[PDB]
Amino acid sequence: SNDIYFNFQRFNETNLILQRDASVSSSGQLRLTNLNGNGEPRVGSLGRAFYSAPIQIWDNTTGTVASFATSFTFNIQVPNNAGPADGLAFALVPVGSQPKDKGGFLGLFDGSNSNFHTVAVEFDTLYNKDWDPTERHIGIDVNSIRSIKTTRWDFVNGENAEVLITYDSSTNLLVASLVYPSQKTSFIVSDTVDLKSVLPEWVSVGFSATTGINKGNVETNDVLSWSFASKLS
Amino acid sequence: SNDIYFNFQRFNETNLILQRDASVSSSGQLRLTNLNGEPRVGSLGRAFYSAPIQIWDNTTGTVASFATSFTFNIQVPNNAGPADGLAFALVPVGSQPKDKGGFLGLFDGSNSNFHTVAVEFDTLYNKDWDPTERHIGIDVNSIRSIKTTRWDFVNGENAEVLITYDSSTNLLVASLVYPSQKTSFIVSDTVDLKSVLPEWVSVGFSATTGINKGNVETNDVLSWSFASKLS
Amino acid sequence: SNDIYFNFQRFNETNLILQRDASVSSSGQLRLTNLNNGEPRVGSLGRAFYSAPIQIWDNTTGTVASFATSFTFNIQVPNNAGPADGLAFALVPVGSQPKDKGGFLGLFDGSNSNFHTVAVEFDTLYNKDWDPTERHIGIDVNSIRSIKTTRWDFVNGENAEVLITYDSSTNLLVASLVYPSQKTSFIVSDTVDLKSVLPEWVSVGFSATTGINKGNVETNDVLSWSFASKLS
Amino acid sequence: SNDIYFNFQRFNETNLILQRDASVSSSGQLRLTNLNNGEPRVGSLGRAFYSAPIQIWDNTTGTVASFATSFTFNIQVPNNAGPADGLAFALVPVGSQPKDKGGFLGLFDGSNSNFHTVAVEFDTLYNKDWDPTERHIGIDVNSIRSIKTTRWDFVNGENAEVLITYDSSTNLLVASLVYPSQKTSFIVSDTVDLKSVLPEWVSVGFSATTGINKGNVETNDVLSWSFASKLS
Ligand SMILES: *[C@@H]1O[C@H](CO)[C@@H](O)[C@H](O)[C@H]1NC(C)=O
Ligand SMILES: *[C@@H]1O[C@H](CO)[C@@H](O)[C@H](O)[C@H]1NC(C)=O
Ligand SMILES: *[C@@H]1O[C@H](CO)[C@@H](O)[C@H](O)[C@H]1NC(C)=O
Ligand SMILES: *[C@@H]1O[C@H](CO)[C@@H](O)[C@H](O)[C@H]1NC(C)=O
Ligand SMILES: [Ca+2]
Ligand SMILES: [Ca+2]
Ligand SMILES: [Ca+2]
Ligand SMILES: [Ca+2]
Ligand SMILES: [Mn+2]
Ligand SMILES: [Mn+2]
Ligand SMILES: [Mn+2]
Ligand SMILES: [Mn+2]
Repeated sequence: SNDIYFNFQRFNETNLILQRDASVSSSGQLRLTNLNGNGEPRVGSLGRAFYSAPIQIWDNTTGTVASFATSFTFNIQVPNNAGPADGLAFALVPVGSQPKDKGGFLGLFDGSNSNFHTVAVEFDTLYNKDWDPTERHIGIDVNSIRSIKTTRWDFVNGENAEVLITYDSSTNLLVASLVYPSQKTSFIVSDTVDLKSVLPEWVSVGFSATTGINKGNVETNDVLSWSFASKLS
Repeated sequence: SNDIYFNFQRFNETNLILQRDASVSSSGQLRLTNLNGEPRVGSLGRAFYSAPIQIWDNTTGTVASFATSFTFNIQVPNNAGPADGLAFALVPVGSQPKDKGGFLGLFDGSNSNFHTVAVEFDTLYNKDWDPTERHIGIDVNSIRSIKTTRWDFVNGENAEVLITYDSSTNLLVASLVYPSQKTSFIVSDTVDLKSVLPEWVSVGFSATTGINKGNVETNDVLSWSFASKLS
Repeated sequence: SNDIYFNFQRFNETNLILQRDASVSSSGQLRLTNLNNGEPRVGSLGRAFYSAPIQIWDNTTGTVASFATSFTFNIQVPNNAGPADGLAFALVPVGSQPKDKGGFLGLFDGSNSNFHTVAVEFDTLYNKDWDPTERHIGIDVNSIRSIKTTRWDFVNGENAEVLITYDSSTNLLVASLVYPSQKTSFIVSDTVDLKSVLPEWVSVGFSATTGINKGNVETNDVLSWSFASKLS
Repeated sequence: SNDIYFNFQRFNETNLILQRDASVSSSGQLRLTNLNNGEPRVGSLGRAFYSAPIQIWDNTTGTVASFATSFTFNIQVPNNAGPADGLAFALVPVGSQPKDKGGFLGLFDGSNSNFHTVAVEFDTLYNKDWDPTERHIGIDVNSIRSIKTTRWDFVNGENAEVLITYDSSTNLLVASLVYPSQKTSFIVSDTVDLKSVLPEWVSVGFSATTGINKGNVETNDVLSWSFASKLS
């Protein structure tokens, strides 16, 4: 065991790494993207946030991988006469990792061919002809903005979504679920991912989000609480 | 806080209440229903953890949040069909078994308030109340699930269940996944535990096999873990 | 892992096994011993255990569980009276029934039956025959004659905070007590081999007695308890 | 709740802040002080902290966190040499840099700056000016002059198992230590008001030093550590 666990019911920037537009509000909410002052989601916003202590996801000397689980509550709000864009994602990234492309890339990817050593679970609110399925989806991305697998997600605007993602070392099973307590709806997706193959032994852990790059496609991307836990060996 | 938590990676009958055909194998598997190596017909078995759990408090008016997880394995013999199902249930303390088959051992079809809440894994259609397909369903005092979801039963594969109840939102959420098939199903609805359940309940499983020859399955739990936090 | 954990910040009799005078008050306090007019009854004996048996060790795997528990008790002696006889946390055989009163804390006999009992006592009365001269915290293994002890400065009516822990690897049993009000603290530690004395499964809880003679009585109350055991 | 918990059964420098001679060995042991031969270097000073700041209290809600930590350390003195200077677990301000060597354990100055530091020391050397006569475990609050202490029978080369806990309600700080090999144990407890001395956020870890004179040196190694804090 080489355990870690934390749980923030209110955020503070002192134990967080914030990149670009990410910020913690006076009410302790992690706000991944900008407001344009009219209280409106800024266009072309990109923000990432990670927990400040690196986590060891696997060990090359023992050949072991960690199991983990995380849960968070997010709220995405689209202003009137506008559409959702571009999405939000929880990600496991390399330690000094810097932001990538805006919009459809969720700040996590490039469309170039660099190995990003990134794994993420996205909550995609906008269709990208080139790789996205037709409907808003939850998706497991492994080194590409082209989800290795997905599930239809019925985006409800302004309602709090409760996510629960888990990875089991033995079965290599990654499983993401989401539920709208207000609507009583729920969605789940699961596929096997081999963390050792794509991820470095140590990674920073957190969120990434972007708003559409064109006028009428913007949404707020806020996380209200988060809890992570990882057990290695 | 008035917490409880346990986790059995292997069962033993000393801290379990077994009813009817329930039993723990030499390998530590909770086997809810009977068998010469073939699932017995008309089998009924229930098993609960021996210490009652306080689900809610009338004096403080509070309800507990909880979560449980278990791995079960249902196996249908060749040239036979699945029947009747398996359910995780919260039941009154001295609760005794009810009807066989389609009632999963939990209900009657009479009008007694059973003060029972359960999440069923139904493997057989019962014209009178079941949906057409095999489903995961949330039952609140009735074998007629208050809500359900299509479940693609895979025979002999281990299913990993995760049920959770959140006191604040009253949200009950059941999910299942076949690590082998990489499939997953989820259901969620609001249940008010205070309304139907007594403050203290025994916690566990119930299962039955079909009452007619060709409808039988084994109903085995391989591991279980429960957790409840009151106040 | 074959874990268990619980934590009662207020007792209720539904998940407890009460023996003799043990009882839970309307305020949810486990009261191990009686009253007669609101004064600790003489010759009282009360035991209380958590209702689900705990597996302390496994003969097939040869493993032993590590555990920890913590509770807050309060012993109060009435005016012009002396403390007696004591309170103890014990690991006992599953259907175990009470033993002798007074100095035996309800856990022992003075006969030579193997009681398969292990307990940590909080002794408030000197028993010439086996007790040390001063009030002590003691580790008892199958005998009311503690295998080891430490001076305990009993403060009357103040809440004591106990913390007992057993580590499988080192076989180290360690008991400590602190009076948050007085800022005092006491600790004892010795190695005990649970496999040698205890059965694989045991009931877990408390036992307490009041002196058998008029002016030796105290109340024996537990206010909160928390147990945790991890096997393998 | 704004919880945190971690547990390292083997150290790696990637989630640690190391200062001066602190280093993680190939075997994953946090070695707070240097060597040379393989002898403890004289005048060594090393500090190590967990990389994410912990919030110890909140000015807006006025709440303080309860916490607990446990670690196993091993201090070894070379033949024909004496222990010096000590080891300490400390809660320090976030960017905090090292202080004086030897007797100051790297945590203090002897000047009159508020160090906003709270530490539990395992002092192996008497310092006429402020130390008690015997080797002690002590609670330091802003000064190398422990606010309270307890005799500690240092056993050379044996693994010591420490357990420190802080309870927000009672403000009680309680440190204990046991040598599973010797079966000895020691405990100290006093009330400390974290809000009064500590900033809301602090880095958490260890500090240690070796004697500044030839014959006074020891190794200062931590073999495992686990911290836990619950705020509100
Ligand atoms: C986080 O805590 C620091 C403590 O100095 C405070 O200045 C800051 O305002 C807090 N941040 C938020 C978003 O409340
Ligand atoms: C239950 O534990 C007892 C301990 O004595 C053991 O004899 C028995 O074999 C165990 N039962 C099972 C089904 O493993
Ligand atoms: C225990 O809970 C039951 C719930 O029905 C209640 O009637 C009883 O008063 C409780 N006992 C105590 C001692 O509080
Ligand atoms: C810490 O992990 C890194 C991962 O790159 C490895 O190089 C290093 O050897 C590890 N340190 C120890 C002391 O094992
Ligand atoms: Ca998209
Ligand atoms: Ca049915
Ligand atoms: Ca005595
Ligand atoms: Ca000194
Ligand atoms: Mn997508
Ligand atoms: Mn049904
Ligand atoms: Mn004694
Ligand atoms: Mn000192």
